Amino acid sequence: AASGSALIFDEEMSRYKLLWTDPECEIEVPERLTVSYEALRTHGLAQRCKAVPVRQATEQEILLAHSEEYLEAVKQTPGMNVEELMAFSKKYNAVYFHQNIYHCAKLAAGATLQLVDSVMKREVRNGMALVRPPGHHSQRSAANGFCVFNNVAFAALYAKKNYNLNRILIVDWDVHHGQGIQYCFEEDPSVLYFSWHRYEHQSFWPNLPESDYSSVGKGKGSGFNINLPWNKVGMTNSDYLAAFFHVLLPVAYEFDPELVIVSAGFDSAIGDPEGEMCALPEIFAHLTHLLMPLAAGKMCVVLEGGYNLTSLGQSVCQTVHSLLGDPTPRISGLGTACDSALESIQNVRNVQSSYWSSFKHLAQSETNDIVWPEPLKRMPASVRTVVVPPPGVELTLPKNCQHSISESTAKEVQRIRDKHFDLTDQNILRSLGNIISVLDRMMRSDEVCNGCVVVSDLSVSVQCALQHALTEPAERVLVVYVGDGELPVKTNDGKVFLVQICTKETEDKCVNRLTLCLREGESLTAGFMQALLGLILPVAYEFNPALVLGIVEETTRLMRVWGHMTCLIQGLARGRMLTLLQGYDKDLLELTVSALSGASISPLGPLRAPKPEDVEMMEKQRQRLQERWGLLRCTVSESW
Ligand SMILES: O=C(/C=C/C1CCN(CCc2ccccc2)CC1)NO
Ligand SMILES: [K+]
Ligand SMILES: [K+]
Ligand SMILES: [Zn+2]
Repeated sequence: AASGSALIFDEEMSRYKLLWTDPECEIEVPERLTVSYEALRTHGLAQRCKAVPVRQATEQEILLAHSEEYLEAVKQTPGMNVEELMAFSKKYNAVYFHQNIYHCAKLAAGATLQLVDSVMKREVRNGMALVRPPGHHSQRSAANGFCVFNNVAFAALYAKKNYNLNRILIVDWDVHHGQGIQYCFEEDPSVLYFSWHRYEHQSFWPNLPESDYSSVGKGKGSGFNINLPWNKVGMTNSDYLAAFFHVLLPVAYEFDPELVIVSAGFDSAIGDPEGEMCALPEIFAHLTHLLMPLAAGKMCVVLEGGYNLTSLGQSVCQTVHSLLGDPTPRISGLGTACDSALESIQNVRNVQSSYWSSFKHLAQSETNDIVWPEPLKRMPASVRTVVVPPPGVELTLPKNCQHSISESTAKEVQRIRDKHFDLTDQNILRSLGNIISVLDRMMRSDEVCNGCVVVSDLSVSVQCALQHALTEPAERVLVVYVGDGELPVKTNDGKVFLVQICTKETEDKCVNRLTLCLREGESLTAGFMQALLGLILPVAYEFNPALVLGIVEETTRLMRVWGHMTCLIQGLARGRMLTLLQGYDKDLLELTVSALSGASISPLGPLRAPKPEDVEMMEKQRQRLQERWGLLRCTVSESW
């Protein structure tokens, strides 16, 4: 399977610049490329990426997305003097030309195609192209907003033509609306385009009516354009995550793209003079991470904007850290999106309910100088995942997993056995040695990250796992439990939150438990995904645990989704998750280790839309919990 991450960059694309004064374009500088690549080098991330050379987009490739007339006129700019380049620039909105910009434009476009080829030829799993000029504003016959050619549109057109792709997701998290991309694909259901952007009721550039939430596509492409306008500046991590959990991710996993392309502008990051938003660079580590289980990880991140040379470097690194599989930073202080964001979110959801399953219950009333902390260090664990299979069972393990028991810890198991258990089943007592040994390696060391242990007795294993974590001390523990029955977990001191996926409808009282009973049947897979994206993830992120404890009991149905959840849930607790599998099940154990270890998640494909009973159940849980956990909100709250 493909491994590694490409980094496509070339110093030549920094060799064009503004040659006259124009405060509109004053901010698009060569140093954005220089600073971004030099920050990747400073943090050791460039050295870990497969360098892939830049190339020029050919004339035929340029014409996938642009007209002959426009290409001919741009082809003349290398021969123009400064006076002539200014006259040519003035024909377009917020764009400057330079004797070398045509050359660099073909490089920025060729680099994107180099990226697309390396990912689709399985030479790498994913990658990033640092390019200049940006693309997403470019249109079929015009330059616009610093863009000459539409790099990301090329990539989707080229991947369609050269790899026969039917479904391509484009995620545009730049702070500006990528109207060039939207115009490109508005009638094309094969390309799904998502963009959030500073709109301010159309008063922010490029001031377009069709940048609003109501542009859902045209014709056969209706429903494959999703605009989320930001009508206030200052949007926070919670707004960005609320957009992902309640708009982008539900749509993207139902669409099931064969390739993901990110228009990665970082002007949506704190400190940027254009975006004036407040999201920390670390949020881009999660934006990337939450998209990585799509399309078996085939993700092409293409740089667009980003103008604060400092927030720029830190967001590029956070993105590449996640592309490389490094553990995610903990995001603290999450809560409800602001009212403006919930308004935009609720309006997109409503207008899109005609087109997407995860929104369809909405349609019938039966169913309805700036400073911030420098990001902490992210270092890959030397051994990522520890595994403890049943005694004697050896398994073919990924190159970053080991099998598990010191006398020091063997003392601890005696101490616990003497007080709380009596227990003499000397096998269970090995389970407890394993849990403690794995947990100690997970939290004490930065060279083991997570782990899975097979166990026989759930309650004693769960108890010591939980009690040993709560005493390290891990401030908070998220517990995710697939099974029925009550476990020895006391989730009423604020330190534990319990997600339980069961088969019997059990009323839960208090707001530190989320219990989901999904009616059995073929629709079980889609219902689980809907609760994962819309409930489990929003709560888990607000909760912000220091350890995640997964628990599966021997009583299959889970095998189709367990890998997505294991992958997504590693956005919490810096990836520190300990999974207890009750009984042996080589396939469940292989899948868990594979997702724990950072491998690609195989796609879900086409799923039967979820049962309405399950969607009423999950909206009842959201009603019951969103007042405590504001990140669950996807509507504006009732003003009393
Ligand atoms: O990063 C991008 C392009 C971002 C551009 C958009 C257009 N404004 C210029 C608008 C302006 C600025 C100052 C005075 C008068 C007008 C600059 C930034 N897209 O992702
Ligand atoms: K955008
Ligand atoms: K489209
Ligand atoms: Zn931008």
